[PDB]
Amino acid sequence: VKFSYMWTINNFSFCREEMGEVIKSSTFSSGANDKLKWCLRVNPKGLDEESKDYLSLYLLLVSCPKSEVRAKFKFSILNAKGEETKAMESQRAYRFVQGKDWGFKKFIRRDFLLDEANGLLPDDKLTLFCEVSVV
Amino acid sequence: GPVAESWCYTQIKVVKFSYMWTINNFSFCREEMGEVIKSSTFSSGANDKLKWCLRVNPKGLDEESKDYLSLYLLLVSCPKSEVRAKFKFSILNAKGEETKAMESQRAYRFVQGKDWGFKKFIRRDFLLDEANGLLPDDKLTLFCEVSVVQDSVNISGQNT
Amino acid sequence: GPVAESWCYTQIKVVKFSYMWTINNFSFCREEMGEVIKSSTFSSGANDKLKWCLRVNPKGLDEESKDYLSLYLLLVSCPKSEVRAKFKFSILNAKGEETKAMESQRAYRFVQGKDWGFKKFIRRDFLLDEANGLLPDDKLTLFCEVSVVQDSVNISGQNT
Amino acid sequence: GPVAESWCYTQIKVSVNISGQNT
Amino acid sequence: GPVAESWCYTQIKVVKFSYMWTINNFSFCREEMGEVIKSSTFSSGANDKLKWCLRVNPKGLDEESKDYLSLYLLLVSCPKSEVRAKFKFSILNAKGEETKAMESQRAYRFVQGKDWGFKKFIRRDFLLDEANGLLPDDKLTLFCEVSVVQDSVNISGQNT
Amino acid sequence: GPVAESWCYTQIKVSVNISGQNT
Amino acid sequence: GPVAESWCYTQIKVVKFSYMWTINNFSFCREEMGEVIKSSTFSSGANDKLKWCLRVNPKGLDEESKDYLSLYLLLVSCPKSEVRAKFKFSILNAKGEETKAMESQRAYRFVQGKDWGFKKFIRRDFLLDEANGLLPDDKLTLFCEVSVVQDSVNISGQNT
Amino acid sequence: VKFSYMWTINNFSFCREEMGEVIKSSTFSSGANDKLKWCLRVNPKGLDEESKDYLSLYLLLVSCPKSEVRAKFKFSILNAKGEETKAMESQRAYRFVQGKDWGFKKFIRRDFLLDEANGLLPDDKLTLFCEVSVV
Repeated sequence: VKFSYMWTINNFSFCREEMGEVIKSSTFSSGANDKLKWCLRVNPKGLDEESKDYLSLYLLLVSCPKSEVRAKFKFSILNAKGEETKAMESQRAYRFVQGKDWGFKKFIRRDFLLDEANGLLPDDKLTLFCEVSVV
Repeated sequence: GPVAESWCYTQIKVVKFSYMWTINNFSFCREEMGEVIKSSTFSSGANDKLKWCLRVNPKGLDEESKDYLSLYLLLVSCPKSEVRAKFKFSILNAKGEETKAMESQRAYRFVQGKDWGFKKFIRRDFLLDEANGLLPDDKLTLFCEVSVVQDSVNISGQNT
Repeated sequence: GPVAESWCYTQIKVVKFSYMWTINNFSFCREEMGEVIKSSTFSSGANDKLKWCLRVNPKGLDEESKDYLSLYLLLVSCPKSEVRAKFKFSILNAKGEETKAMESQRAYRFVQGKDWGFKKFIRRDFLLDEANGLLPDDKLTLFCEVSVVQDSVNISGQNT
Repeated sequence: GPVAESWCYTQIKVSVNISGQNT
Repeated sequence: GPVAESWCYTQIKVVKFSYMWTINNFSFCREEMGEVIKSSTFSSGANDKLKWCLRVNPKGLDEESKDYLSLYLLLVSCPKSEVRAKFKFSILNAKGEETKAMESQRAYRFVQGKDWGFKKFIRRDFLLDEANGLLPDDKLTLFCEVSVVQDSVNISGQNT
Repeated sequence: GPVAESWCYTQIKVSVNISGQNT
Repeated sequence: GPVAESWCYTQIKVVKFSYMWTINNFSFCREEMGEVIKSSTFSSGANDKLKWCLRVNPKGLDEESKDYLSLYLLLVSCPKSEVRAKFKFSILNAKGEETKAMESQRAYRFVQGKDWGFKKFIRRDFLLDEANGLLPDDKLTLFCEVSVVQDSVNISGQNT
Repeated sequence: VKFSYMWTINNFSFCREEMGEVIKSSTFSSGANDKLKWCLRVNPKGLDEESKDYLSLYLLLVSCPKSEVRAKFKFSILNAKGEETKAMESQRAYRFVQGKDWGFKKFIRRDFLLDEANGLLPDDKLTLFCEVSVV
């Protein structure tokens, strides 16, 4: 049950909004069972002031038939060349409930992302690759 | 970057206005501080219901400014409620390249009759000096570029 | 060299009148303190209903200015309620160059029968001395130019 | 030597204005 | 008492929703950190599309709120692009009086599926202590008041 | 004793929402 | 007072507009720095060609005015090129009388879309506290009295 | 040839302009010869910078049959009661030509005029009384 998701945000420097806002994604699934719907809820700004200067990336289970879903999610960012970079993996099998989000608040420094020498923001477009394994 | 069974493409639509605004015989500004030389309204082809103008005070707008040029941008007509935009002003030089370019980092909100600008735009003595040549033949040329951000749209394409 | 989708142009209209006023046998000033020698009214073709005149006091306007010849510009006829102008007085020496040319930094507001000029214009002793050459053949050749400013108009261009 | 569009030759007898005008 | 020829009245309309949410058998919260107990969606009869709900975490969001019961307000359904509201959460005691009432001074911008609330709403040990009386019969009663602000209109009643 | 317009009685067995809204 | 043979009664015509503005639930001003809440256009019966409006920023205009209410007067339309007027703003109390009334001694030139007002009109904490009674029932009533001066006219009556 | 002139300005506090301008009167004369025309010129603020806080007042000869005219002028202010107060004259017989202004720049302090206790500005109306005698 290895889901995958390559979601792209263009003209990202025009982030359009202030502190603590969300950029919701399209609900994605696999062909089977197609009854489990997930969406990446990214915040281009920090989610909290406790750890600001961060691209807090979350995974939310929007639709589910069962009471709970045990899933391991892994986010990553593609560079200009396109390999997997900043691959951050959640080690536990997190429990998911109807309308529940888990993810990495301290995902990546915004200052680290904003340098052009890193190549992590090519053509003002960022590509998030998320893999979800359901057990 | 492996193959994704599903992908998305969020498009935060942006539109760009480009404006040149020329004042001849600028030394004959003819009035004291607080005066405003309004500019003719300008827009793009789309949506063309949004009308912007440049408001410039040849002298300082505030008591702290005095010897300062202040350049503002005003939205005179809006079909929506509010419009968020980033504006960048730059005084063109005698040869023609952009000098003294100062931009607003935040996407400022805009309503009808609401203006945003830089009171501390350029030193007035810097502007009036002949050596740097920001006022060639008593002409002041301001180039203003406005980027208006729109709502995001997701196309939601699912792969094999 | 940026390219602007919309361009504007604001032109502030300035009209320049010039006047060369010579007074023969000036040393016979014929009167003491308080004398005003008026000049014949002058104007250009446009708009030809703005009539100005020059008014000089050869001795001086007031007791601070006994040794200071004072020259004044008087707007005798004007159609509008308010006229704004900037004046420059000068004196032509024996050769013909301008000498002691002093200008107005501000654009003063003029009205019917209002005078704005430099009371502290020129030393009397500097004028009468022959080695200075400012009084050739006893003829004081004053020379004035006034730039009157009008309200600006926006051309309001647009390109595509 | 600057030029003007209007003249005024005020002559004081030993005061009238000739007021010649350049055209 | 000054009589004015012209009057005006700018009325900003506030819509107030109120919510009483009781959770019986609270001590058997059945889950550790991270658990969210959603409430049934509630609304008032003002266009009946602004549906709100309350999300409580009986343990807390994170390690800074281990002993802090968080309580969030979530706007599930809304007609407009954004809604501006100010919310107040309180707890009822055995006598029914409000206790531990706290509110957000700002008017927060709400959107489709956005939660604005107090992570450090109440001490856990304060709540479970029986002498405090905040948990009568293992039932946690929460009171919520939401005031939605909308765009104002002008009446402008001209006076004789 | 404050009064509310909408109620919700969540019961946990030994979790369903009654939502006894005031009519 | 002996009887003069000739007299001249000069009338500098002045007109007076009075304005009362009421804002209900003012604490729900709903926006931060820079927000302008305009007022309905007001005028007198004669000549009814001069159209003004009030404008207030609840938080303030500039960094000097964080804790300062700012009230401004704006001439939204006028057929003449310029209008000179003196404006006086005041805030009524709970009992209804004037409080913290402060006025402008100088008459400012007004033009199409020009504002003149007091950025530091009243301290925000002074207004927001309950003891002074300056915000009764969350209502802020502003009384604006403006006086427009006109050109003088001489009747020139002659006696025996 | 003793003229007289009661030249009144109402709502004077709404003085309509800043320092350095003139409120011109209408031309006046006597029945005989009715050819010599005079007019007062009063500057509500100071005429010149050192005057500033001053109410300068002048007499101007607009129309004259002869070349040069000798005249003694005396200005005064009529108070709330109506008597002649702050009356000071020009002892010298001043000489007048076509469009010549003679008078007092230092005629009265603006601040001394502006007290309500003095009564020199009743009902925002000021009453200049000018008496000029031609010899």
